[PDB]
Amino acid sequence: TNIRKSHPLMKIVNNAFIDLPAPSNISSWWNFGSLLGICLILQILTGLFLAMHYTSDTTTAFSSVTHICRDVNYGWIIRYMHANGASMFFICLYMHVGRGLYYGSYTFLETWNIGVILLLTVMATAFMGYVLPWGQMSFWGATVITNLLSAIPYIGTNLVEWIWGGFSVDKATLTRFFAFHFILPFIIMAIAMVHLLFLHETGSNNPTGISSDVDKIPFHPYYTIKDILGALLLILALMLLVLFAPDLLGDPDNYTPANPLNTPPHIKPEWYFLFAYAILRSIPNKLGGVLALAFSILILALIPLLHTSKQRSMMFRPLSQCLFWALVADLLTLTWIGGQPVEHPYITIGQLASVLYFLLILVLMPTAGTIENKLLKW
Amino acid sequence: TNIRKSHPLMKIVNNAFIDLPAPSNISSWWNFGSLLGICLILQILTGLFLAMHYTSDTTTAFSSVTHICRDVNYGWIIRYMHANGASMFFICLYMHVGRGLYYGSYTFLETWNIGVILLLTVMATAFMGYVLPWGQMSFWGATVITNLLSAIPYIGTNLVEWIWGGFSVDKATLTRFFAFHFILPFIIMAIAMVHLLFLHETGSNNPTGISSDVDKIPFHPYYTIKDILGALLLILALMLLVLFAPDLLGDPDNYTPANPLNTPPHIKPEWYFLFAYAILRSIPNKLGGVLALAFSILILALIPLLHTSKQRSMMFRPLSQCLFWALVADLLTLTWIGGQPVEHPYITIGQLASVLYFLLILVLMPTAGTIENKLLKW
Amino acid sequence: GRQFGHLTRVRHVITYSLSPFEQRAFPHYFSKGIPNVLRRTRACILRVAPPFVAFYLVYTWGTQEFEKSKRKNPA
Amino acid sequence: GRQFGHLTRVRHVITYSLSPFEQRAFPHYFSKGIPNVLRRTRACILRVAPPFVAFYLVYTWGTQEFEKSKRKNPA
Amino acid sequence: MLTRFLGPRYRQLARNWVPTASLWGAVGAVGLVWATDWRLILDWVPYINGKFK
Amino acid sequence: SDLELHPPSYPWSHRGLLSSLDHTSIRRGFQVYKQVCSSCHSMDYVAYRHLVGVCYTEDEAKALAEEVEVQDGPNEDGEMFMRPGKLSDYFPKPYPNPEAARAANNGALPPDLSYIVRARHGGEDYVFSLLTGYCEPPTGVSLREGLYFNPYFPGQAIGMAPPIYNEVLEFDDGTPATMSQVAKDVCTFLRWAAEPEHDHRKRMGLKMLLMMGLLLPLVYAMKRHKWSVLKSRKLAYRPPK
Amino acid sequence: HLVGVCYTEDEAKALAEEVEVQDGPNEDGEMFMRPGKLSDYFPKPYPNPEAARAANNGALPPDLSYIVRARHGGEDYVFSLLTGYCEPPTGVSLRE
Amino acid sequence: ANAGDFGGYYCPCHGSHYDASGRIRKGPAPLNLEVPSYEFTSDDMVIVG
Amino acid sequence: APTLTARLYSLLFRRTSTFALTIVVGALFFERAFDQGADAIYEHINEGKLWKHIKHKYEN
Amino acid sequence: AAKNVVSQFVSSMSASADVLAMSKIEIKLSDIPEGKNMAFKWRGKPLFV
Ligand code: HEM
Ligand code: HEM
Ligand code: HEM
Ligand code: HEM
Ligand code: HEM
Ligand SMILES: C[C@@]1(c2ccc(F)cc2F)OC(=O)N(Nc2ccccc2)C1=O
Ligand SMILES: C[C@@]1(c2ccc(F)cc2F)OC(=O)N(Nc2ccccc2)C1=O
Repeated sequence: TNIRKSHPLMKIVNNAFIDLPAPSNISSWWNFGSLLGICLILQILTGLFLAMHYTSDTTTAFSSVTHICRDVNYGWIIRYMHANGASMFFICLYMHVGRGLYYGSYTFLETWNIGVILLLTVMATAFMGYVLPWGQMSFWGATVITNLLSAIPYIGTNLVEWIWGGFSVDKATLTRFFAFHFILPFIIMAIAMVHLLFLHETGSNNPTGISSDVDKIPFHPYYTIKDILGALLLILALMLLVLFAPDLLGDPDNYTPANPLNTPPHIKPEWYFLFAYAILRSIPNKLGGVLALAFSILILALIPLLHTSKQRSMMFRPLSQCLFWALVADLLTLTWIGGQPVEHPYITIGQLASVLYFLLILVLMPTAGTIENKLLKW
Repeated sequence: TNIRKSHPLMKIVNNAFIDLPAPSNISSWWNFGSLLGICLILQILTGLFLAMHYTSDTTTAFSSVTHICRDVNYGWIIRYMHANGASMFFICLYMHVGRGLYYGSYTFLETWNIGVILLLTVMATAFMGYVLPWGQMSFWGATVITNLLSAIPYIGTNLVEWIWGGFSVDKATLTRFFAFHFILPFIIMAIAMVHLLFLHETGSNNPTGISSDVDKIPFHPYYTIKDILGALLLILALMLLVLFAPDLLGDPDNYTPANPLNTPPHIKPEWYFLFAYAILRSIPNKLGGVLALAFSILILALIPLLHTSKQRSMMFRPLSQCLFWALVADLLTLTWIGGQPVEHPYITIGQLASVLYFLLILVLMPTAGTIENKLLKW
Repeated sequence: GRQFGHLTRVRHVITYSLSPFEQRAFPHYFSKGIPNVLRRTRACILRVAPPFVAFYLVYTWGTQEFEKSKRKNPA
Repeated sequence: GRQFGHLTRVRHVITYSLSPFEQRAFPHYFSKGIPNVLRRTRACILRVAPPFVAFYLVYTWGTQEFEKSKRKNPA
Repeated sequence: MLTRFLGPRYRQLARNWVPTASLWGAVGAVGLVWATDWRLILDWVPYINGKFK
Repeated sequence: SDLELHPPSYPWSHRGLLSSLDHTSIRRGFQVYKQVCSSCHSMDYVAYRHLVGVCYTEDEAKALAEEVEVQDGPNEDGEMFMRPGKLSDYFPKPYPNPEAARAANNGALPPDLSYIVRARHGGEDYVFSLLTGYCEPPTGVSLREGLYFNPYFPGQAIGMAPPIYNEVLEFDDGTPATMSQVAKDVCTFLRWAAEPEHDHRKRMGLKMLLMMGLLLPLVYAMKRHKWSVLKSRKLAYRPPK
Repeated sequence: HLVGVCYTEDEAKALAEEVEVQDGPNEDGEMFMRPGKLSDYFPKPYPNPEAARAANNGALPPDLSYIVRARHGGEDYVFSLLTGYCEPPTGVSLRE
Repeated sequence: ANAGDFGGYYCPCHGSHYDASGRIRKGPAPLNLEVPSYEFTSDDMVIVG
Repeated sequence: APTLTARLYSLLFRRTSTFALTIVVGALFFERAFDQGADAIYEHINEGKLWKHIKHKYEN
Repeated sequence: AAKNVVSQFVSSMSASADVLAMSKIEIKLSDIPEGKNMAFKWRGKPLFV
């Protein structure tokens, strides 16, 4: 007997990272899971080293962030690694979800449903962090998102004032958000372990959507070296952001300190929230808009029930492929409309893109799968 | 088949808390493990709710703690639950270690050796927390402990200045300590899971030190209800501290704000550090004292190698029983000397108690086990 | 991880048990209880108590001596 | 958790393999590589590209219209 | 596909669990009312009027 | 120097485990703070709104805040003006610096009085004994006379002159304002200033003990019920031959 | 901050020496004025935002530490603001 | 202040149009702008609260 | 002539549904009765609280 | 007991006594000319007169 095989701790590492039967044929698109794990540890390490210098009072929050970037030795790289790591996290999240959608990986019910929880948890995490440097976008972003809860009938006002600790976003709100932002990535790390546990019941899906029991390879050396290469490509893309374009994805209004009395004229999310923001403001009603926003993320939990095809993957499905790419391009359109003022062409096209998002998922893709079945005499 | 037995998540809960074969005969002294887990979650919950209001700047650290206790709704109970929970944590730690010592539970090498790591990690945790309210004892306690590292030959000064972030305990030190104090109980929680994993390889030891495979009972309902009763006794003892004597274990000098220019005349640890403090100042040398202090905790990792008896437990061993109780009373003596000035009777008796501590463990208890073997013709 | 059915070999042992609903939670609680605690105290006193008394004596001497050291009588 | 030896039943399949030390890491890398990527592009273009062009056209119209809406000519 | 659960056995199983489902509904409603100290319902409970003025 | 005397145990109306503060004695003791102590002592962590629950009405405490001028942050010129005084404002500060405190009091710093009970061993007993325990020095012992004799202060030489035999204060209920009684009221108040939660803490404390008196025997009876199966089990060994 | 960048250590000490600061107190409890060091920050024209508004007829001159990173265009915007002052066109009257 | 299609108030965020009473007329907002509790003791000074 | 424990079982404890319903109705009525008594015990012990506040109110 | 701890932890997140305090604002009315909306700081979040 090996030490690696039967040592109670090394057992777990063995069954996850060494001897794990993996599909021979998993692509590039399967790199994003390890990359999400890398993103989490990156956010943990840089974040701790930021927490060593950041203070969470309204009087000193902006100044302490400034102190990191001028005075703290290499505080600027750590700060920018963190800000751009958050963006990398969302890039990897979206590629990973999209892989799941296209390849029918959502048929792993429990694995998928935990991934949704993982998505809602990183979203809550990155929102609360962005508030922390107490810029203008920090404050009004805090204002807009927190007020989404006030649309809830009967209890809504009581709920928002409770999460404020007061009558607006204030002293009580920022300190709260620091504490919640510290705790939540450790909760994420635990839910990510539960995610990986559920996955190991089945192992991985593959590009073909056909069972790969006939052609499994050991995770090591193959996906250990493939994941290494993936990580070095993540490091390239992150470092390009930090060392050449550190403000590219940042809003310049966040370099002005928070003003509670005056909004910016524009007001826009970070790039990864722009589709959902477009969906919210498409509805000329308060409750309608937020319900649409919530439903735009929460729809992923319904994607298993709308599978209609006799094939798992979209690899052998040209109709579904066209409709999937139509969704991606609809999402690109929604990210465009998100980042623009509420004015003439942008309103009606924002409405049409919002309709089409829900039309593709709820109606059009489940009709394509049925037609494709009928076409194959199935 | 049951859901409880084969669901991949409920499996783990089943094998830990429901169907786990447990000794019929485990006493009161086996309650302290669950109680340590309760103590950890108590420290987590109250601590998060404190982190929601505490700020970590020198100008505002004392004031924010004051703000919790007057102004924040029920901030006083949360604050005092936390302070006294830390003491409860050390009471449970010491009962648990003492159980291990007496009953030969340290023969579980990996389980024990992780428990040592758990002890060093809660010690580091509770030190860094006590600094946080920035009282006089916070500051000078921070000063004394951090300076223990300066005794290390060649590298010692460079190491302490590195952990300060400066030439003394200052702005950089407090914020650091908040960040490290937040992260470490989540690390504790992970090491506590690894501790429990190693234990489940063997199951529990018992009072007799004899294998109990012949007489195992299911953990539920027996130790679920026994642990419930144990928890309610922990709640009684904690609430007695918070609601009737909240300052009993606190130093009054911590109610005066930190002064960097003037020490207190006395300077004493919290009760749970007083034995080690007595051991340090017993040695008229800088390096000698700290080495003695380090060795007073780290000796627990040598206790497995000094087992000499053919019986596991001290239950059938009257000589070892007398020497064990002599250790406990020596530790009581050391906690007394810890809390007193460096003056006439206290110095020489502090030296004698320090010698006896190391004499009992390294020499006297392993001689008793050998004599007891010879006495039983073994 | 250990499981029932896989622990050890036992032969020829009969266990008789009653339902908790058939029986007392506190059977002869004082009348059998306090004789038992008295017997337990006797069994352990000579091992437990003499270190703590030896602490108490060193405590009471040490406090008395230190108090009496912090006084003059000639100069 | 799945393990080798317990996956599935396979009969009558021969696999031939060479050592990595016996062989090229980049065998015919451009000469076979670029024909393959060209074949892959052809296979997928008609599915991938037409949504993004339809975004681009709505992008270029929408930006042009909005710019031209923010102008007068009589009052 | 959920035509599966339509038939006389499934109707009887609905009928058997309905007093239980409604009694659990009663547990939940009284539980939520108690835990939030809910105003609308608890003003109308003839003892437990410990607001008064 | 070196030698020490330790305070006796006075039987405060708030000493015993379920015993609240006398709030009439809180009321009188604030008046001692305002009249006597506030000219030299900061109380940085009590505001006028804190009194409203405790010893005054809402209208009374508004009127007491109205007695002092504050300084409010600026209008349009960028100015700093003085203000009639509100309820949100903290108790008023005698000095802008610690150094200004030292300059007035011949080198000695009068400490903040918000936490002074919890910041000294003995609590209120020490403060009472400091206030009522001023005497003549014994033979052998000369001071500066900038420093003053107190047997309860460590080192025996306190920089505080006796603030206490002075027979001050508007009294409303109108109890006699003796040195003993003025010290009794101030110490009762200074407990409250250190620990506003005192009364709630003990009400909760009773509620805990009463609940634990129910819950401990009941959980015990639950554990005894389940464990009955085992505690009354009989074994027999029946080997062949 | 200038010492690395555009001046010597001696030069930057001398430039700080040009201004008076205010240092926190000696034994009287006082606040005195001070010849100026290297640890001190660039000197503040105004005690408040409101004092800034009072001097500049209601308008607040913003802090200039982050103004490049706080405007779209960066330095290009600031350059164009500075070099791009002209006469108003017909139709457009100001306050002056 | 003094913006929109109603000559009262425009919220630039999602396109709320208020009149001179602070009443909602166009866009997503459910309610007229909040009237606080106020009284006039002089026609030189108003206390709001 | 059957017992009250027997009736409390038969009517209320047999179904886990009604058992839970008993506890929750039980907890609401208990919270009222326990708080009311525990206030009144604490009130009778003390008597220098805002027992005094007849002095200073109603003048307003 | 569970209701009481949970409520107390819940209440700790509510507006502290700190934050609930009365504020109130003096406004000079003759300093606001005809036509104009003036914006004052109150409670953290603006008052339009
Ligand atoms: C009013 C009756 C009053 C009280 C009460 C009081 C309290 C008091 C304490 C508890 C101390 C702390 C002693 C210690 O360090 O252990 C103390 C210290 C000083 N005070 Fe005082 N004080 C009262 C009022 C007055 C008044 C009116 C003055 C001015 C005559 C005064 C001054 C001082 C000074 C000076 C000290 C510092 C003493 C020192 O350490 O040398 N106080 N006060
Ligand atoms: C906290 C961020 C997440 C981490 C760390 C992560 C972790 C990973 C890992 C390591 C893999 C295995 C390798 C791979 O296929 O990529 C994976 C697979 C999977 N993930 Fe995630 N994941 C996260 C987010 C998500 C999200 C948001 C979803 C979608 C709602 C998702 C659903 C799945 C599914 C269905 C698979 C199976 C893929 C298949 O084999 O084809 N995960 N996860
Ligand atoms: C538990 C590990 C973490 C800690 C201790 C932490 C701590 C920090 C701190 C102190 C800040 C304020 C300083 C700053 O703005 O630069 C910050 C901001 C930020 N956090 Fe985290 N963080 C953690 C992980 C996370 C994760 C998982 C995400 C989600 C990807 C996240 C997203 C961000 C963002 C977007 C900001 C704002 C950055 C900016 O633009 O300045 N962080 N966090
Ligand atoms: C973070 C604090 C700790 C937690 C949460 C904890 C957890 C527990 C738990 C749940 C048990 C099983 C029940 C019981 O026997 O008590 C246990 C057993 C054990 N613990 Fe710990 N423990 C911790 C600290 C320690 C320490 C400091 C040591 C000694 C260096 C220790 C050594 C052991 C050993 C040897 C046992 C086996 C006991 C036996 O069966 O007789 N643990 N631990
Ligand atoms: C990750 C959960 C934890 C968080 C977020 C946390 C946070 C806090 C905060 C904010 C303070 C400063 C406020 C105060 O002094 O009252 C504090 C102090 C304290 N912490 Fe923790 N804590 C955690 C768990 C721990 C643990 C496991 C221990 C070790 C038993 C510990 C020991 C203490 C002590 C002794 C103090 C000083 C209390 C005092 O006397 O005021 N805490 N912690
Ligand atoms: C980073 C960000 C965000 C992250 C994740 C999320 F799910 C929602 C968010 F709004 O947090 C935030 O305040 N903004 N900014 C923003 C939000 C609403 C309106 C305008 C700006 C974000 O984009
Ligand atoms: C709470 C405490 C402590 C906790 C755990 C530990 F392992 C060591 C410590 F010093 O942290 C601290 O600063 N003191 N105080 C202290 C330390 C050294 C000298 C005098 C006081 C502690 O007792």
